[PDB]
Amino acid sequence: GLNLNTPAYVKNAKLIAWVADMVALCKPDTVYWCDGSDAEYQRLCQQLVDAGTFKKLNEAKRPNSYLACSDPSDVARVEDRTYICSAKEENAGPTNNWMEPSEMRATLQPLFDGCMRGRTMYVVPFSMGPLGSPIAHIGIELSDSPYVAVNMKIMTRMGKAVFEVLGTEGDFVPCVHTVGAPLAEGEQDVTWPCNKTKYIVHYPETREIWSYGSGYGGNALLGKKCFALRIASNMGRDEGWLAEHMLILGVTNPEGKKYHVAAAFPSACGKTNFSMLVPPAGFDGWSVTTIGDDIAWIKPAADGKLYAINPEAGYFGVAPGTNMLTNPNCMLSVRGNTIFTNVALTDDGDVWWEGMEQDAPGKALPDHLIDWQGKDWTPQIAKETGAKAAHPNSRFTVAATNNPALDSAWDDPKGVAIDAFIFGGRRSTTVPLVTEARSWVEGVYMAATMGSEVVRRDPFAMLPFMGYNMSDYFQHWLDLGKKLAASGATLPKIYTTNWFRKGTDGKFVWPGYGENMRVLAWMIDRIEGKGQGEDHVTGISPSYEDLNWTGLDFSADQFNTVTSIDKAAWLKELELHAELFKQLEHHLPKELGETKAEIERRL
Ligand SMILES: [Mn+2]
Repeated sequence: GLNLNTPAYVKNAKLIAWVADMVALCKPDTVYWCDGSDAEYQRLCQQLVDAGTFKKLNEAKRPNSYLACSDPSDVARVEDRTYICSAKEENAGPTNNWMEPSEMRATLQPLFDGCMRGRTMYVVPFSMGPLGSPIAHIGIELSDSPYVAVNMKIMTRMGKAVFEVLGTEGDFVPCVHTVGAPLAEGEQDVTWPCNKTKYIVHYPETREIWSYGSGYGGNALLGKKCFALRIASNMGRDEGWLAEHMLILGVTNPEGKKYHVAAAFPSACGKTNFSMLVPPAGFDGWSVTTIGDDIAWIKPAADGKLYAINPEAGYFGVAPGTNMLTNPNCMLSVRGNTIFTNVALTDDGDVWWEGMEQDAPGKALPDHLIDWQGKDWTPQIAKETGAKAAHPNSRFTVAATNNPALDSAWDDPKGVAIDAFIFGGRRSTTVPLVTEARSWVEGVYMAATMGSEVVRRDPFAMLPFMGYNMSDYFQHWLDLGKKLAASGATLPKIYTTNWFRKGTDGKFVWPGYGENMRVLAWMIDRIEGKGQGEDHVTGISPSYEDLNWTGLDFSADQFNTVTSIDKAAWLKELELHAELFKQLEHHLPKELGETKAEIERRL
């Protein structure tokens, strides 16, 4: 313990032994255990400023906020370098990259050997989920990136409080991360260390996560995707719960009754926008509050209800496109205490990203910016070269509590009971504005066949994040629905939504954003037994008179444009579904084929 600079409050022999093994391998100059305190956060931020990784933003424009820009090779998750190394290839499935675990371990051994020379190893303890929640789990991330440490502080419950939960023998998800850039004696560092060679590896049987070469987002903040979705989905398959790529919101109606919805979108900002939706005119008595905007851990309880927690403590959101029109709650969240990554820098020390011009007088672009590559940027350079000031995948990192619409139960260890699931997508035709599934199986089918416009399929929005065979995951969901039904409780309703039906002129007809409240309210009306609708091939959809249009000029003709179901359109759709089910043929539940046949027979 002393050889690792181990704090006296760490009483977990298995943890210390593992850290010792990883220290012997990675050979850091020093070891620092993060306590998660505000003072530590401030010290690390100043160190990032001194290193040039952070620029501190103008305190008058964005208090206690920082801007980091990354190496152009290291700007996003690299799915081609992400591996599920289950013992058997079939347990990775056709949606994951696989390698024999022994071969990958022998591949990573020489990369991690001495990877942290000349650097500090940060021991980052964290809880995914409220501390001590029965739905929460602990991870430890070893990282040589102080950027990882400060972002993990915001994104997780991080620090010394974790060891109270862990105790002397509690288990944890072991995570090891290196930027893959050992420093020699006298060698000068760079502002964004990284390696052109990257590996993001998961060993499900042992819950291990190994990440080499990237300092960025989902590759390096190992709680968010690697733990919260890939490892956790395996744990949930074994222990009877779900780890989903879903926002969680609470919605209260004028009577005061509160419902909770979990929703998966294939979009970059769809969940964040929907999860912080501000009710438009005509809904003065409604409230929408955010439990989470990205990850949901959902555990059935004895009462036949599904209880979801958000396992994260902050938002790691895509910045471009965010403004007061599309997402004012998000804009308000990032007014301060935020870490921005790869957005642009203004001449007065503020940040900017494509889309903020919607809030500016005359919708005017700034005259000059420093773009995420450190290059001069002007509207003329953009207009003539297409250069973006902010990277398309640029991010804000901010505490959940900065969101003014944060739900008061966001940190409740019991979670919230899910009344409905929503599965979205982008479809110019075919898919109506909103459809309610007639049965659990038909809802799983909707989730399994989610697509975005050619139409790319993203079942459950989990295509990059499934921890095991996607088909077995389908079966997990079906088996869950059987158990819930057997409790006699009311099942969560399952909806499909599509904000992006196009007209004859090729333009979107549904205004979206806040107006999506009119669709969400129909779901609540349905849950309460007051909502009406007509039945069609794929499910039940509202008629024009079943939605509240107060405060929105939207005609029955426009409504028909975004809700019309065409026999020929869906005949083509099912052909696309068949191709998907061919890729996922292994262990594909028969209920999916039976559901497709029923849609065919009904057509
Ligand atoms: Mn996500």
